[PDB]
Amino acid sequence: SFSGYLKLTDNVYIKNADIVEEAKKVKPTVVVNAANVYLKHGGGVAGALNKATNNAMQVESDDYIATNGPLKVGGSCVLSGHNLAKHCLHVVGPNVNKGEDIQLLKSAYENFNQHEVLLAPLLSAGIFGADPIHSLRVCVDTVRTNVYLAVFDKNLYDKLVSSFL
Ligand SMILES: COc1ccc(NC(=O)Nc2cccs2)cn1
Repeated sequence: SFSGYLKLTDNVYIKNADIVEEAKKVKPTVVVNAANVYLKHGGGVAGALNKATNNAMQVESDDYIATNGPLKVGGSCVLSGHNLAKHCLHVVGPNVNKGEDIQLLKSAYENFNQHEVLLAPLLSAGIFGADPIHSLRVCVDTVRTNVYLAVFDKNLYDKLVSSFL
């Protein structure tokens, strides 16, 4: 199972790790993707998870979008986890760099509550432009299910742990 995670709360754990490498090792039931509404997995966690699936995630996502249209900011969809997980929960956190509403971050994390356990990144952090300390705070105050957070950046990981209230 998940190893080397620091316990933050009863249900939130954190580790300085590459979510692609964590997913290939654990093969969790659910890996969360930091998706956009179009499921265009270009960069950040999305680009990395998609590249690990040899673009199979993007092919499946384009078929999903062709059928269903775009997701909502704060929304999600469950697709295959390919070689990474049983399922991938594609969750759209607000992208502050695209001028999206930061209040939608709590709605985005609510999607995690539909799954007992998840391997996940911090939503809206990194290239999405939100403050990762705020994202972790919203995560621990919103998610009630077991969430194993993988934070790629070591310095950010240390900052998150040392400032956690
Ligand atoms: C948040 O941005 C990222 C970017 C990259 C990553 N992981 C990777 O790229 N992993 C790779 C495995 C093998 C070859 S490259 C995670 N997070």
